[PDB]
Parts: sequence; structure tokens; C-alpha cells
Amino acid sequence: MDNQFIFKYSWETLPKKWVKKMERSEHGNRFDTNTDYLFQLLCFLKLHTYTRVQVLIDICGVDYPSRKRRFEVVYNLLSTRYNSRIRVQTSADEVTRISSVVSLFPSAGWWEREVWDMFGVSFINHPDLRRILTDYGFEGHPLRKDFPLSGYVQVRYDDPEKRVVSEPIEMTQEFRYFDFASPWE
Amino acid sequence: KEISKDWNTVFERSINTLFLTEMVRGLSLTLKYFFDPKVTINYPFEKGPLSPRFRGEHALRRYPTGEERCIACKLCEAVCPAQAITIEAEEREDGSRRTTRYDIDMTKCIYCGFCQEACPVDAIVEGPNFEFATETHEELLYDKEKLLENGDRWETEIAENLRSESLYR
Amino acid sequence: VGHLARKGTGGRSSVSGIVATVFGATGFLGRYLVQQLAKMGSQVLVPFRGSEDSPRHLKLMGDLGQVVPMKFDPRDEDSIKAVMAKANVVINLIGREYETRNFSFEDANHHIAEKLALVAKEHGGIMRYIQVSCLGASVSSPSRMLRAKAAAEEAVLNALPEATIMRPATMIGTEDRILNPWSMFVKKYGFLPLIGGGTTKFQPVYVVDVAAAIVAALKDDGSSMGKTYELGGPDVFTTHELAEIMYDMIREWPRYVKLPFPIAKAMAAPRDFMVNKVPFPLPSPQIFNLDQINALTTDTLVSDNALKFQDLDLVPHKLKGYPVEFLIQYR
Amino acid sequence: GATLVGVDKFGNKYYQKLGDTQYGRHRWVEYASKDRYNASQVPAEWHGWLHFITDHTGDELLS
Amino acid sequence: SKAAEFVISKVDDLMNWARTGSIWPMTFGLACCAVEMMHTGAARYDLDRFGIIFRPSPRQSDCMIVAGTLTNKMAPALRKVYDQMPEPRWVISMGSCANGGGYYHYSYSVVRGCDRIVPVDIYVPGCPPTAEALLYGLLQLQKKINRRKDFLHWWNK
Amino acid sequence: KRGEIGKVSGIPEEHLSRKVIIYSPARTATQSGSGKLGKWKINFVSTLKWENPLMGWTST
Amino acid sequence: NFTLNFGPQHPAAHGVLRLVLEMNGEVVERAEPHIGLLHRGTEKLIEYKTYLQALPYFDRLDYVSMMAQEHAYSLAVEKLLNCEVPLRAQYIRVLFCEITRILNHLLALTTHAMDVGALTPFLWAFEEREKLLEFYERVSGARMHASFIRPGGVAQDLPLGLCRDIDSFTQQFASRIDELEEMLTGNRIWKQRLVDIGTVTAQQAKDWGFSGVMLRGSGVCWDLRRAAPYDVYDQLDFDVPVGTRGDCYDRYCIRIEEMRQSLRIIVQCLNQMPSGMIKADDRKLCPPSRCRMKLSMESLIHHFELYTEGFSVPASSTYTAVEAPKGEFGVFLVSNGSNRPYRCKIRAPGFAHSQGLDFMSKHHMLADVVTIIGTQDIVFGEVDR
Amino acid sequence: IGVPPNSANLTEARRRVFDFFRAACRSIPTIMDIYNLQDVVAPSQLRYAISAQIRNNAHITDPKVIDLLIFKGMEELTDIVDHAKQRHHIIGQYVTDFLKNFYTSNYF
Amino acid sequence: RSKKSPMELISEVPPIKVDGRIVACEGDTNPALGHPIEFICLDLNEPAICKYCGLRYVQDHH
Ligand SMILES: CCCCCCCCCCCCCCCCCCCC(=O)O[C@H](COC(=O)CCCCCCCCCCCCCC)COP(=O)(O)OCCN
Ligand SMILES: NC(=O)C1=CN([C@@H]2O[C@H](COP(=O)(O)OP(=O)(O)OC[C@H]3O[C@@H](n4cnc5c(N)ncnc54)[C@H](OP(=O)(O)O)[C@@H]3O)[C@@H](O)[C@H]2O)C=CC1
Ligand SMILES: CCCCCCCCCCCC(=O)SCCNC(=O)CCNC(=O)[C@H](O)C(C)(C)COP(=O)(O)O
Ligand code: SF4
Ligand code: SF4
Ligand code: SF4
Ligand SMILES: [Zn+2]
Repeated sequence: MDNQFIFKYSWETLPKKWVKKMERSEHGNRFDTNTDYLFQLLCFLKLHTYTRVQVLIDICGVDYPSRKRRFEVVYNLLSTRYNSRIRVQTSADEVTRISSVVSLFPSAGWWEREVWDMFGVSFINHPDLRRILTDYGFEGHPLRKDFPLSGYVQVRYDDPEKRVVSEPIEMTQEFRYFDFASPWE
Repeated sequence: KEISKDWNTVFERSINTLFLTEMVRGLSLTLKYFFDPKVTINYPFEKGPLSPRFRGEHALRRYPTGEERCIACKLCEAVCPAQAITIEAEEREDGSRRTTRYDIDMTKCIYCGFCQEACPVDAIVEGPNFEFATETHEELLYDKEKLLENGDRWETEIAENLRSESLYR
Repeated sequence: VGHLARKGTGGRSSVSGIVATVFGATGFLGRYLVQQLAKMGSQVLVPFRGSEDSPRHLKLMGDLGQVVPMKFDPRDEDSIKAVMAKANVVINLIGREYETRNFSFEDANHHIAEKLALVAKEHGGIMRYIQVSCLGASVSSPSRMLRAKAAAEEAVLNALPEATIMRPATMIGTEDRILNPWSMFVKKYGFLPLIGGGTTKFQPVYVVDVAAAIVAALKDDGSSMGKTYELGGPDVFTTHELAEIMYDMIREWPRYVKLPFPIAKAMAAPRDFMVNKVPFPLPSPQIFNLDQINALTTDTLVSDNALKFQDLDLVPHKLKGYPVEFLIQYR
Repeated sequence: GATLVGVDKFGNKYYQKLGDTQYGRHRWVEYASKDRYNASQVPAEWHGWLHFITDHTGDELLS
Repeated sequence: SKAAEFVISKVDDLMNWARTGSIWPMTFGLACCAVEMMHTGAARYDLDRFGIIFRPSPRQSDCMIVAGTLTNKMAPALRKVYDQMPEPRWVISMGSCANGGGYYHYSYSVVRGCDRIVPVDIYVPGCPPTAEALLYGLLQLQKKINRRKDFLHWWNK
Repeated sequence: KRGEIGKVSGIPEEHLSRKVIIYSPARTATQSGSGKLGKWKINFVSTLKWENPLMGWTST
Repeated sequence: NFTLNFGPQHPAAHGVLRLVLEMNGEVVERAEPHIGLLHRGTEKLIEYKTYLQALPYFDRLDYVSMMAQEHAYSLAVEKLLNCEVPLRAQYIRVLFCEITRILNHLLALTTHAMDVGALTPFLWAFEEREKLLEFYERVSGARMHASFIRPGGVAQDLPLGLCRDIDSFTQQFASRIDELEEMLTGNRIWKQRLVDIGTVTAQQAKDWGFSGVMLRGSGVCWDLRRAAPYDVYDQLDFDVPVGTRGDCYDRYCIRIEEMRQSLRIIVQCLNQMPSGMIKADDRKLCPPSRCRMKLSMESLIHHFELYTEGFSVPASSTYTAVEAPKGEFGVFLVSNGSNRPYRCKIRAPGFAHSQGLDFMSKHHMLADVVTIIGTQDIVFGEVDR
Repeated sequence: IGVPPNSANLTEARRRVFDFFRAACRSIPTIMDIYNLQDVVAPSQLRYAISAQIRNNAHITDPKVIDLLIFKGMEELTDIVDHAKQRHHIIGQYVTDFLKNFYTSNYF
Repeated sequence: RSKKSPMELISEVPPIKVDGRIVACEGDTNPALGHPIEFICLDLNEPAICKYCGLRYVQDHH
């Protein structure tokens, strides 16, 4: 269906308290809702006849280290029947737990696990929530703006103990950051 | 109810599934390629085809007079996505802007050609050589003398490659 | 002083002006001494003589040229001087446990050590020199190898007065040459002969402790130069409970057989090495080494009035847990 | 040998065969030496001709 | 002992010829370099011509080809698999990621070179190396094997 | 004070006691534009940067 | 019940695959893949590099369809920048996307056949694959990781003799496809090793996010280049194959038909390709010609300022998706407004396909697991970003 | 099962702390006999080590921080239970001054 | 020969003779394969050195 038609219908049909912030543009229709109404909003968008969002594309995450709700998880959705694409995003925190959507879309389990791996945002009643991408025993969440690019620990082989061990990082050549940003912009 | 119940067609199907007609037809195809000429090439004597745009060994060209083309503009170092190029420069007593240390870590290099297409003087190029295979790691840290030796060795062909594709881009 | 210039945090990519020519680093102590040296950033040069793949397991220690293997010829004096040309410290560990059809006990230890010391003196740039001998290195010892070690360690002092001597005692490790053959021999047969008959006490030491002592002696330009340390373990073991502490993890069936000392030494030598000298590459000796039996005739405990670990403020590892843990792969 | 195309200062000789419509056995090298020949003896002038980079023989590329 | 020196020389030459004419590399390709190394084993740049056949297990493989990025989670597995190999045990580091960092070289989960886990003998650089580049690297490894007087060294020692 | 988020961040504990400087970088003298102002940054004092004794690269 | 683990080193499992699965002695009850062995860390690295320096990361994600990911990244940048592209650039981008589709389908089919046990089609498909890898090696430098597709247009113009050679290849590629298909479709072993294996229903594929061949295998006529045609695809006519019951065999037939459709599209692009410039005249994201940067002051200034600083994408955030050969490949850019991307999440199609292995391998036998792995065409560069 | 929602009060936080400590103890023998270590370390001292690690964060006041710390605790415990952590990682991980700093480096 | 570095090798090339107040230096005879064009005012009695190539231009007249 037409992008503006989704805009008008969804804004009129949806309960008013669910959507805190909403945006219409050519880039994509956006529904910024609260952290606790996310499950209900996703359930409504999944089952309603006119807005049949059946497949969840991915669960993203953006770190803004300048606001109280540092993280922002983004839910990209797709309506195969009506050929539309809606995007729902909420705000998170280092300690705030956000309800999972694995019950609706079973494919969201791995995306939620990787969001927890990268940003450290826990998900409520998520079955088997654990690190998926980083190695075993990893400390810190790499995709936060705080995490250094090179990390904190290295990996090498030590001969006294016949195994591969870990040390604090010792870079042979530091990452040269080139500051190309210029005024008049 | 998928049905093929006809007196004539049951005989036709029950023979194909009994005398291995599909197997024989797929078997006789390989024998066709058994007698066909092969597509391989003996590598050490015959080399595979390449292109004038091939991305291989880094080389530091120089002017036909004998002065090196590199002017320490440091565009190659800034554009290099892998951050493999390190440059140090100072003004010689002649007053010319030249490099003293221009070393490329060929183990970080990704052979993308961004450095080659960023030079305003065509100082650095990627020659057609693809046969490094050094036995030591620190031999792969080219250090502005290996670059110039490569440029001298491949100049007669790098110049031809550059002049052939200069009409492009 | 002038050398040992610290640069950055201690680690792989650190810097330390301890560019060293460690001789015999392809052996048992070498893979630990080089690891200790390169772990703190100091460059090390590893001169070898055999096949070029023997020291390739040492290149993992450093960072892009901190471990440079080089080839020499012990019979040629010029090459062994060339390998140490760009060095400010030399460590010598060259020594053979047994006879060789090309190198005798005197040639392997005493003559090589004398040549190395003279070459180092000629170079003039070796600020610290270390030559390593064994603990029971008395000149009157019946074993031929110990006499060669004594001659080498006395000649080194005359050649270089400011040359430390390190004297470990039957170091044990993952590929050591006193415990591994025992477990191997037990695996095929399992009766585990005791040549000495027990009650031959000595002090085993952990090889990592030996390497730590050597590197600490390198890192202190003080009351260590010229001194001859006597390295030893924390406990006074003997072959019986040493065999027990070996066998406990090995398990299966424990069997002990006692061989009288004189008949054992009179039987081991003829079968192993008394007349077979035609083939140059004669098979390496098993635990029936002729001189290892003679070395067991007297207790090799550390002298009470000599230098120890406590004089160099480090503690030995307890030879009951981690140091012997490598026997799980045998069990 | 359909055609022999030039020689080299190192002694390795260069041949050429022309096919009809399918690639294969177009141009190769006969190395002068035999001590494993290091697989890299073609000079810069003849390197382009061998890899089909340029149609110039290589002796012509020197001029 | 000059009379036998000919015998030792011939034995060494025969042993080196045997080890060079039949190399059975073990494929450890785990990134896009594995695709190029797979093209190398394909019909065009035939590896089987040079006596090179890939093995599925390390217990019967001569050398090991590390082709691809070596992350932190895979380095223990690489070391473990390298440990279960026979005496010759050569290692070839194909690709820019394997032979020291790579395009990434700055990451929480990338080992800056397979030479920090296993001792590498031949470095084949390229991102990704051409099949001809891998063939040249294997020829260089064969040349390295020729420089092995292992019987002579045993005799002299 | 209130290092609970620091405790749960998982970063090595020895790096939680680092002294940092907070400032807004000033406009460069060599340029007259003011398009790089008003943004604050934390300045960890990464003073120790020695030189690699193989090629002169700056290690850290 | 015992829980043995995979990790074979030969390329049967495409390498870098660790699979811990529990069986009931002969029948597998639950397979839990352990991804992360190839997590290079591209998502964190993109943020530290200019919009141009980050392009070659997209070659290293799905390294059988190199120009498919570059297409998605370039389209995302263009959508954020609002930059028009000349027709010739669009046509050549479509042509090379179809070539990537052919390459990826060939590689997937023959690795799947190698897993099953067939060996001959693998070598034939690679002797075919070289003839397109050399096409890649002609337009740009590298055979595999060709940074040919830039955000503005393409990197540089096609060589003079490329079109004739591409047409010559397409003359016989159909007969080569028929020769490869002769040994697999009619073969009775191939049917019995694929029929009734890994059945996925359309509702269940939609739930598990199986966009791609795994979706069309289940009877859903969902094609991203038909539903949301991005480049010049309305002009090109092609058919979208749809399976009847999706189980490891209708997917294979769909891949055959998609190879033929890609051949048809390549022929159409060759016939209909116009003449004109290849890079947009905006000159904010496209560099000047080498003859102009050495003659004109403004051109040299632009070259200097875009080969170091790069173009600055205005502050916004978009999600773009293209029909990669594996499936729906999506790049989600968040633009800070500077010359470096603030966040670039990459929606790899293989992630959901590998996630869906657990239910697809339910109550199957062990030999019916390698065929499931092969039939979904998973590569771990994209799965582990 | 699934992740618990949250803890409204500190009493629930203390209850979760006690449950995590109890579960870690009931999992202490399996990690004793899965890493093949019996005589090197007795099971008693690991209890004191876990108690010290738990008591380390005694100054935390926010219930959410307590919940997330406990969740990280279960994650680490579950990682240790499986044969996934490297060998003897656990035993290594779970075991005036001015002149001393001055003689080493300028950065202390 | 290789014992002559470009420093002491570019100085052995005699300065170019040209008429007029300024001269345009492009490096190679093909403009696309040289350096960016560099107009130099050769008014002083010393030869005017191109900053890219290092070639020296001097005024034949006067
Ligand atoms: C010239 C010298 C050559 C010497 C070598 C001999 C030729 C060898 C050629 C071998 C080439 C194919 C080799 C493939 C090996 C594997 C193929 C096995 C496939 C198979 O077993 O198929 C079965 C039928 O095979 C069969 O039934 C095979 C037996 C043939 C039966 C006889 C057929 C005609 C009978 C007429 C009798 C006339 C005389 C009467 C008086 C049934 O396949 P399915 O699984 O689909 O079945 C559904 C039931 N579950
Ligand atoms: N740690 C211990 O158990 C004891 C140590 N020691 C002393 O410490 C040294 C190390 O003990 P160990 O580790 O058993 O020594 P090894 O038996 O391990 O061999 C040590 C090194 O000596 C080298 N070497 C031997 N003969 C010659 C030679 N003729 N010319 C040149 N190099 C030679 C070997 O090189 P290649 O392998 O190439 O021959 C080897 O790398 C002993 O030699 C001994 O002097 C004393 C008592 C016991
Ligand atoms: C092999 C082991 C596997 C697991 C290893 C895990 C090791 C780390 C364990 C987790 C570390 C954590 O911080 S996770 C648990 C963190 N929870 C807390 O720190 C609670 C704060 N303290 C209090 O509430 C009280 O003071 C209290 C001290 C409880 C009682 O004292 P009182 O009653 O007087 O009040
Ligand atoms: S871009 Fe070219 S001229 Fe500039 S510094 Fe690099 S090599 Fe030298
Ligand atoms: S090819 Fe690319 S990675 Fe290599 S030096 Fe040039 S710009 Fe850097
Ligand atoms: S060298 Fe290049 S192609 Fe090979 S694994 Fe690394 S990034 Fe991929
Ligand atoms: Zn000029």
C-alpha cells in the first residue's frame, strides 16, 4: 500500500498512548514508541488485517552517548502482502530491560542475542540470552562508543604453557586517527 | 492423488526406472568430456591472462630525468583504507619536497588501488607482479627502497600500462 | 647502566637493549630462556647449527625480528664471532649429555665454552656474560660430563672475570630429559627400573624457575657479576618418592624393581657405548646413560655456604602441582 | 611449435600458438636454466606479453 | 669419510625429491581466500599436477594452508589442529588477513597474524592472492624443502 | 563517585581510576571558520607512545 | 542422548562452521550452530573510516556476490545524498549484479553437490566461473574483491572489448547450464537425496525471516527487484520462479531458473546499454578526470578534498535492501552529518537462514544435515560481520 | 528459563543474590570434575572466592545494577559449566610503594 | 647506474632555454601522465626550479 496510506491509517487506528513519536518521509515511516508498549504495538502490527506485518527484518541498535536513554533499538519490519516497510524504534539504557519479541517473530532471538552482545541491552523473558558473536570470556560490549577499536586484550601462543593465552593489548603500530573534519560545514 | 495409471505409460515408466536410463544418460555425458581437450595451463611456463588494470606489486615511479615522482603529498596515506602506508617527509637542501621514509606494510595492504588513483603525480602504481611469496614476515615491509627497485624493474611495462589506459579515467 | 633502556610498558612490543646471542637455545632450557627474554621486549639472536627448521618454534616469542635465527659452525671461530657482532650480552647453554662420534665430552662442553669465552673477550662489547653448568660440577666427580662442565666454568672466569655461572640441577619440564623417558619406558613395559637403587637424593628444579633466575641475573647489574650461583629446588627429593610423585598421575599398575648400582653401571655401558663407533649417527642413549649412572654415585645437594634463590629474592615452584601437570597427556 | 616469437637476454625462449575459437596453449616459455628456475625469470618487457596484457612482443616494447 | 659423502648426498636428494613431489596440504580456509585457493585446486590452475592434493584431516597432511582471517575464537582451534600433525609440518599463510593483521588488523576479535599462533614458513600476500600467486608460493615452499640436508645434519651432529 | 555503571561496563577494573580532562576544543588559528566548535570531548591522557625498534612506527 | 559436534576442515561445510547438535542415536533432535568464529568486527570498523574507505568492507562480507553488497551500500549512500545516476552506470551495475547472481548460484549448486557426493559438476562450474572472474578482472583490478561500484556511478568505464566477450560467453552459457543440469535433475539419486528434506511452509518461512530463494521455494512470489525495483529493472523483462513445495529440490530448480533468468537479463542489458557518462556530475562524491585535475584548479581542489576528507552525507538514517543472490541484503546507515558513518548495521541474509537450521533439521538423519547446510547457501563472512 | 523482568525493591535483589550464590554452589562439583582437577584445589576455597567476589560490589544501591550484575554472574557461571572456557582459566582468574613505583616508570 | 641519488642526479640536467616571462611545466610530454601544470615566472638571473619535477628553467634572452 502507499506509504502515506500506512501513515494515515496506522496513526488513526493505533491507540494514542502507544506512539510517543512518529515520522513520515521518503526514507521510511517511523514509529518511536515507549519501551513498555513495544510488545503490544508489535502484536497489533502483526495481526491487524490492513497492516499485516508478518516478517521482522532485523533488530538494530544505535549508541548515543549524549542522552539519558543512551541506546536505541530499531525494529525493521516488512509487510509482504501489502508491500510496505514500517520501522519501530524505542529507547533503552545500560540497566533497563526491554521486553523481547521472540514470541511474535521467532527469528528475533539471534538478533536480540547479538544486540545484548554488542550493546549490553537485556531482554525480558528471552530464552537462552547469551553472547553470540564475541568469544568466550569476553569483557565489555564492543559496539558501545566507549569500547576502543583495538579492544583491551590480545591473543598469542605461550610456550611455557602449551595453550593460547591472553594479555593486555600491545599494539606494534597505533591506529592513526586522521581528523579530516573541516569548518564551513 | 498423483496418478500415471495407463497401460502403455506404466510400461514406459517401469522400464526407465529399471534399466537405469537416467543413469546411463548422465554417465555418457562424462565420457564426452573425457576425450575433450583440457582447460588447464602449465603455470610455470604458461601464465593465465591478465588485464592492463591488474592490481599487484606496489612500485614507486620516477621521472625519465631521474627525479622521483613522490612529492610527499600524503594523499595515499590518507586515502589508504587499511592504513598500511607510513610517510615521513622533510625539505632537502635543494628546497624540494621529498620523502625520507615511505614504507608500506604489504601484510596490512588490501590491494584496492585507492592509493594508486589518489596520486596527483602518478608517483605510486600497482605493477603487474603478483609473485612475492617471501619466506620472512619482515621482508614484506617494503621500505621505499624496495618500492624504488620495483619501479626501476617494471618501469618499461608500468609506463605502457599507464599510457594504454590513460584514456580511461 | 648504558644498556637495559626501558621503553613503554613491559610486554611484547616493549624495548630493552638486551640484544643477546643465546647459544644452545634449540634445547630444553632455550625455549624458556628465549621466551623470558622476548616477553619483556628484548631482542634475542638464536644461533643454530642443525637444520633450519630446528629454531622455527622460537620465532613466536618476539615481534618481527626480535628473534633472529642464524647459522654458525662451532668448528669455525669466525662464524661464531659474526653471529654475536651486534650483541651486548651473550648466554651460553651449549652442552651434550652424552658422547657423540663427532664431539666428545671435553669438546662439547669445555672446548666450546673456552672458544666462546675467548671470542666474547675479543669482541669487547659483551657487558654481561653467562655460562651455564650443572650443579654437581666437582672436578673429581666420576662422571666425564661433570668434569668438562667444571673445566669450562673455571676457564670462563679466567677468560672473563665478570662472567656469572648458573648451576641448575636436573631441571624438569614438558620435554625434559629425565622424567619423559621414564614415563615413555613405563608405557611400553611398566616395571620402571631404578639404577641407583634409591636413597640417592638430589634437588630437582622447575625450568621456568631457572629461566627466571637467569633473566633476573641479567636485569641486576649489581652483586651478581662474577658470582657462581647454585640453582636448586625447594625440597630435597630422592629417586623413590620422585618416582612415586611421577607415577601417581600416570597410574595404571605401579611396579618397582631395584638394580644394584655396580652391576647396573657395568651392564649399561657395553650394550650402549663401548665398541660401536663405526656409524657416526649412533642412536641416542636411553636412561641407561653411562655417565648419568656415575653422576648418581653421590648426593648433589646445594652447598650450604653457596649462592641460592633466596640470595636473589625468588622462590622455587612447588614440584607437586603445576610443574608436573604435563604428565596428564601421558596418563 | 607453430611459431617462435623472440628470445630473452637470460636465454629463455618464447613461443606462440594460435587457436581457432577456444583458449588454450597460446603462448608459453622455455626457461634456459634447470635449477628449479625460480618460476620468475621473465623480465618486465616480456611479462606483459606473456600474461596477454599487451599485444607487443616485448622486443618491440624495449624500443 | 669422503667416499660415503656421495651416499649421504644422494640419500638427501632422494628424500627431498620424495617430500617435494608429493605434498598433501590441509585446507584450513575460513574466509574469502578459501574461494581463491579453491579456484587454485580447480580445473584451470591444477594443483594435482604438482602432486598436491588436499586432505580432510590433519593426521595425514604434510603442510597447512591458513587462508582467511583468524579471529580470537578460532586461534585455539588452529593451534590445536596444528599440534596434531607429523614432523615436517610446514605452514603457508595465504592472504593478507592470515599473514599479519589484514584489512582489519585493529579489532577486539582479530589475531594480528597466524604467525602469532603457529610458526609460518612461507607468506603469500594478496587480498585475495591470485591462483598463480598461490602456485608461486607453493613452488617457493618446494624450493625451501630442497634446502634440507637433514641426513647430513644428523651425520655431522 | 557512583561507579555502578563503570562496574557493570565490564572493562578492566584498572582503567576505571584513570584521570580524564573534559574540555571543548578551540578554533584552530590557521582557519577562520567556526564549524568545529561547541562540541565537548573527554581527553584521556594517552601519554606513553614509544617507537617500534624495527621501522620507526609509533607503538602504544 | 549424546551431543557430538561438527567442524570439518575440508570445504564441505564451507569451513569455519561449528555445529553442536543433539541426536537420538541416529536421528537429530536439535542442532545449535555456534557462530562467531569469523566475527572480524566490520560494524565497529566502519564507524572509524570515511564513506569511501568503508566500501571494500562490503566486498568482504558475502564473498561470492561481491558486487551485490557494493550495490546495496552505493544505493544507501545515494538515497542519503539524493544523487542521480546516469543510465549507462545503472545498466552496467545491473549487468554486474546479474553476473554476481550467476557466480553465487553456480558456487552454491556445486558446493551443495560436492556435499551430497557429486564431484564432476564442481570442476565444470569453476571452469565456467573463471570466465566471469576474468570479466571482473578486466573492468577493475582484482578478480574477486572488485571495488568497481562507487556511490556516485561506477569506478571507471568499461574496456572496449568487454561487450563482445560477454556476448560470446552468453552464447554458450545456456548450453553449459543444460550440460550441468543433465546430471542432476534427471538423476534418481539426486531426487532421493533432496525430495522431502527440509520442508518449510510459507507462514513459517515468513516467521523465520527466510527472504530469498528460501522464501520463493515455499510458494511466496516475493522478489525485491520486482516489488521494489531499484535500478533499471522495469525496462528489463524476466520471470520470477516460484516453488510448489519447498524442500531442498524446488530450491535447486528455482536456482537453475534464476541462473537462466540472470542470463536473459544480462543479454537484455547488453542489447539496451546506452552511451554517456558513468559518474554523476555532482562532483561532491565523484572525483574529476585525471586530465582535469592536472589542468583545472577547481578539479584539483575537489580531488584533494574528496580523496582525504570524503563527501559528507547529511544527517539522516535510512534502510535500503537489494535482492542479493543469497536473499534480502540490507544496509542500515545512520548518518551523523560528518564524513564518517555513525552506525552501519548490515542485515546479512545468511543470519536468518542459519538461525532456521534448528527447525529444518528436526527429526532428520545425520546425512540429511549437510544437504540442509548446502541447500541454503550460507557463507560465514556475512553471518559473522 | 527466560530472563526475569526486574527487581522493584532491594529485598528481591538480595533474594536473587542468594539464589545465584546457591546455584553457583550446586554447580561447583561439576566444574571440579569436568576440568580434571581434584587435588590441586579443594572445593572449599572456591566458595570463599565466590563470596569475596559477591561482597566486592557491596556498595551498589540501584536494584537494576544488582540485577544486571547477577545476570552477568549467571552468564559467567553457565560459560564455565560448559566445556568452553580455556583450560585452567578459572583457577588463574579465581585465586614505601612510592619508591617501588618510582624505580620502574614515570607513570607509576 | 644507481650510486647517484635523485638529489645529485637532477642537478646534472642543464637548465631549459625558453623565451618569455613565464613557462608552463607539465613533467611528461603527455599532460595526463605528468604532474599538474606549474607556471613559473623566470625573471631572476638564477634558473627557476619547478617544484614538482625539479627541472630548472632559465631565460635565454637578456
Ligand atoms: C557392456 C558391458 C558393461 C559391463 C557392466 C554392466 C553395465 C554396468 C552399468 C552400470 C551403470 C549404472 C551404475 C549405477 C550404480 C547405482 C545405480 C543403482 C540404482 C538402482 O538400484 O535402481 C534400482 C533399479 O536397478 C536395477 O534394477 C538394475 C538391475 C536391472 C534389472 C533388469 C532390467 C531389465 C529386466 C528385463 C529382463 C529381461 C529378461 C526376461 C526374460 C531401483 O531404482 P529405484 O530406487 O528408483 O526403485 C524404487 C524402489 N524403491
Ligand atoms: N636442565 C638440565 O636438565 C640440566 C642442565 N645442565 C646444563 O644445561 C644445559 C642444557 O641442558 P639440555 O637442555 O639437556 O641441553 P640439550 O641437551 O637440550 O641441548 C642443548 C643445546 O646444546 C646444543 N649443542 C649440543 N652439542 C653441541 C655442539 N657440539 N655444538 C653446538 N651446539 C651444541 C644443541 O643444539 P642441537 O640440538 O642442534 O645439537 C641444543 O640446542 C646442558 O647442556 C648442561 O650443560 C646441567 C645439568 C642438567
Ligand atoms: C566458578 C564460579 C562461577 C561464577 C563466578 C562468578 C564470580 C562473580 C560473582 C558475581 C559477582 C557479582 O557482583 S553478582 C551479585 C552482586 N550483588 C551484590 O553485590 C549485592 C550487594 N550487597 C548486598 O546486598 C549485601 O550487602 C550483602 C553483601 C549481599 C549481604 O550483606 P547484609 O545482609 O549485611 O546486608
Ligand atoms: S600520493 Fe603519491 S606523491 Fe603523494 S605522498 Fe603518496 S606516493 Fe607520494
Ligand atoms: S592498495 Fe589500498 S590498502 Fe594497499 S596501500 Fe594502496 S590504498 Fe592502502
Ligand atoms: S586477505 Fe583479503 S580476501 Fe583474504 S581473508 Fe583477508 S580480507 Fe579476505
Ligand atoms: Zn614540472
